[PDB]
Amino acid sequence: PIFLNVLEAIEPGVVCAGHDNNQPDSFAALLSSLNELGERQLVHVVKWAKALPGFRNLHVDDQMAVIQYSWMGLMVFAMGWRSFTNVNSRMLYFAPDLVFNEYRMHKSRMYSQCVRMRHLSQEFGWLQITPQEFLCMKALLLFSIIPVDGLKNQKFFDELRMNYIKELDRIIATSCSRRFYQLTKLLDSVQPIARELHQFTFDLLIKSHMVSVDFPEMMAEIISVQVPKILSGKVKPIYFHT
Amino acid sequence: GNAALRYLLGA
Ligand SMILES: C[C@]1(O)CC[C@H]2[C@@H]3CCC4=CC(=O)CCC4=C3C=C[C@@]21C
Repeated sequence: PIFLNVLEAIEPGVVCAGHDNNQPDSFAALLSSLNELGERQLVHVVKWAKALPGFRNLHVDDQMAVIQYSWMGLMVFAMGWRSFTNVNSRMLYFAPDLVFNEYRMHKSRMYSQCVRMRHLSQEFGWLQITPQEFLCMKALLLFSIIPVDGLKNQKFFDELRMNYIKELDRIIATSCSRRFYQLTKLLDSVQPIARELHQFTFDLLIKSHMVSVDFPEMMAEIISVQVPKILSGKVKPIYFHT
Repeated sequence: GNAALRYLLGA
C-alpha cells in the first residue's frame, strides 16, 4: 500500500539522450551522448531521491553523498530493467534514442562492461522480477554505498536502510527466504558492474581532452571528486553476501 | 561541495 504507492508515483518518466541516430556511429559521439544522458538522468535521480520516504531525514551533506556515490549503480539497474521490459534484454536500452546493439557496444569500447549489463538485464527475466520488486530494490540501491569514515549522521542512514529492507521483505511475503536470497544476490551483482563503469568513466575523463569526449559540468565534478574515493577504497558498497 | 548539485537538491 502506502510505501509502494509512493515509489510508483515518484518513478521518473522517459529520459532521452538527444543522440543523432542519422550519423554513422563513432566513439566520441556515442560516449558524448551517454555522458549527456548521464547528466540528464542525474537530474532525475535528485528529484526522485528527494521524494523517497524518509530521505530528507538524512543530513543534507549525507543526502548529497549517497546520491553522488550511488548514481552509477542506480543508472545501471534502471537501464537493465528498461532493456528487459522494452526489448527483452536483446540490446541495452540506455534511452529510446540511444539503444546499444553489439556494434555500438564495440564502437564505444565498453564491450566487456556492456556484456555484463546485458547479463543483469537478462536476470530480470530469469528471476521473473516484478515491477514492485524492481522499485523497492532500486530504492534500496540508493542506500548501498557509504564512506568508511562514516556519514555525518550514520545512525539515521542505518535506520532508513533498515526500513527499506523491511519493505522488501513485505513485498516478498522457505519460499520467502529463497526469494530474499536471489534478490540480494541480484542487488550485489550491480556493484561490481558499477565499479567497472566507475573505472571506465574515470579514465575517460582523464583523457577526454584527447579523445574529444565532452563531460557536462556536474558529472565532471562528481567523477573527479567522488568517484576516485570509490576507486581508492575510501567509499565502499554494502554487500549482503561476501 | 558540488555547487550545481546542491542547488538541485535544495531547489
Ligand atoms: C560513458 C560514461 O562516461 C561511462 C559509463 C557511462 C554510463 C553507463 C551506464 C548508463 C546507464 C543509463 O541508462 C544512463 C547513462 C549511463 C552512462 C553515462 C555515462 C558514462 C558514465
